[PDB]
Amino acid sequence: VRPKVLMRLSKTKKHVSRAYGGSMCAKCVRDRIKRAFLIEEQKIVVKVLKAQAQSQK
Amino acid sequence: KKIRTSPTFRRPKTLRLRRQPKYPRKSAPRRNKLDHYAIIKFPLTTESAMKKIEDNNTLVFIVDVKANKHQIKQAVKKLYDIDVAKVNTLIRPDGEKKAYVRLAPDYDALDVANKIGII
Amino acid sequence: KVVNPLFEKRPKNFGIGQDIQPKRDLTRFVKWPRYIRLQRQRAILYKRLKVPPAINQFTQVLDRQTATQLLKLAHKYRPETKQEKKQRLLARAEKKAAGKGDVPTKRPPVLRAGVNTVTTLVENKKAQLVVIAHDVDPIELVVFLPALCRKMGVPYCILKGKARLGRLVHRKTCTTVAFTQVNSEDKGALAKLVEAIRTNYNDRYDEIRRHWGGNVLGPKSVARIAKLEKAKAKELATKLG
Amino acid sequence: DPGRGAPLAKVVFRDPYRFKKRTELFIAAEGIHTGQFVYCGKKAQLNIG
RNA sequence: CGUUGCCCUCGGCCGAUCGAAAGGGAGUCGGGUUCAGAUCCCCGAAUCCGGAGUGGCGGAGAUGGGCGCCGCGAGGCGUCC
RNA sequence: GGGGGCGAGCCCCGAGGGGCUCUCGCUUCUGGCGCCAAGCGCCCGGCCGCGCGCCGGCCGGGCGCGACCCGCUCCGGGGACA
Ligand SMILES: [Mg+2]
Ligand SMILES: [Zn+2]
Repeated sequence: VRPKVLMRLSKTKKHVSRAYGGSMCAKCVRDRIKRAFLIEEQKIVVKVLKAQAQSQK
Repeated sequence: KKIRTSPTFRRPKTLRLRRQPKYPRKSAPRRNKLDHYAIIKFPLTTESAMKKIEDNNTLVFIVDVKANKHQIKQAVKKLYDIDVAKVNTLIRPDGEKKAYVRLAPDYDALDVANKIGII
Repeated sequence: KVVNPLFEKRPKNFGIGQDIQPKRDLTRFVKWPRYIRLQRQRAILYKRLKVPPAINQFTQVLDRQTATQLLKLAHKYRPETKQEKKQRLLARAEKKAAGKGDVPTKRPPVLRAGVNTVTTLVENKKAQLVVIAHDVDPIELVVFLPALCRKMGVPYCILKGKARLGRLVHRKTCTTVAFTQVNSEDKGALAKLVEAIRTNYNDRYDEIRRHWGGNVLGPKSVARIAKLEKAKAKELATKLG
Repeated sequence: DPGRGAPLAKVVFRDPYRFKKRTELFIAAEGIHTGQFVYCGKKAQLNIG
């Protein structure tokens, strides 16, 4: 609906009950989620390989 | 020992005072010339308005073109111990702001008309 | 125990491309307004350009112990202020028709103020010590004065602060300040000061007249030039010697 | 871009002082694609775009 | 509780301003009525925007669960989250 | 200019370490997130308990480090020629 109608409407209408809801699609949410988790996981892994390389030297 | 965070240098916000004038410029303030009276010039007694009186519970007036609807509703109201529902202006092709003035149901329009002088 | 285990560290990295820099002081790189930026990069020009000796001679300013000593002496002969002046009149008017009015009494001695007063009393040799300010705003006012002093055999010195010179007398600034007379009780003092001034100014006036004083670069330049020299030294010093 | 036989490319960095996502417009190197990182600086790796 | 005075604190913008009765731009429709006006007057149905203090009212928030007594039992109180 | 040190080149070295030279100011597998301080350190106001209160508790604040020091042109690039 035309934008200056959202003034009227009830919240519920305008968004959706999820994270990120009403801004972004669910598909791209469920790929942030698992991306970010998969990123950080490597950072942790690399931090471990760094720490082992410090202890070795 | 107070650092400069951001590289800009905005004008420093100063003090600035209210006027404490040593004398008032115009001696007395002006008296308004758009009173309960001279806002409303006179009624219309035109077949139109006389039909509009009996039928629509209105009056009709010619008004000073400087008037709002707010001014007419409170001008009328003062002069005729009357309570208005809704004022409704137009400007005649002439220089006259003609207000149509609906009166609130409890008061009649024909009655008041006779009271003021028209009919 | 005291201790919660919740409290972590959570330490930020201010790297590059890393958790965003903290708001460090930036005075160095502030874009100042025109009036500031100018007033700085005058001081540079003074430092950077070749300043001729007779504008430099005002850099050699009096050193702390001495100037304070000087101002301790002056404080005696700070000229009669407002009110005081009225009080001196009022007492004279009463005494005229009451109990013998002589009239002139004996007027005491004081400091002398503006260049023009001084400069008559440096041609005259009325003064025994002149004090000039270093930071007089349009210099031309006070350029000759040291060269004039030294000719007339007048001890002269350059105080820091045309203001604090001007606070002897009771005005915003003053370029000059001159003692014509002093009381016998404060005589010796003046003379102990004068002699130490003329050792410092008059008596070496040739050196001062010769001595220019700008022509010093941005340290940013200098430190590059010295680096090149340390490169030129290591090319021909550690090899042979 | 109209009036231009290149394409341009909206390239988004992050601002390293303010928390803010600044964006630029580069002239596209041929063989750029979207969701492609664009490193840049003295220590930028020598690859395209 | 307001209102203001001062002090601190925070605050990028981006150019004052003007420029569309066809671009953008919330929200009115049915019937009736005049010699000449009607999405504007009358009747009747609506609607947006702005305001709402002392908050005008409901409803949401939120009225659980544990233990300990007393009570035939519905339950009542004590005390914990 | 120093600190810092994972380290590399050199010099010293008593193998603990120190100095000079480089190095970084520490981010490259993913269409993610990233600001308004955690951490330590030192101070004070009120209230409470021990009572010797810069002892202990409860509430509420301030500074420093964290985010080295000093500086004369914001940064470059021309430039006594344009
Ligand atoms: Mg406009
Ligand atoms: Zn998507």
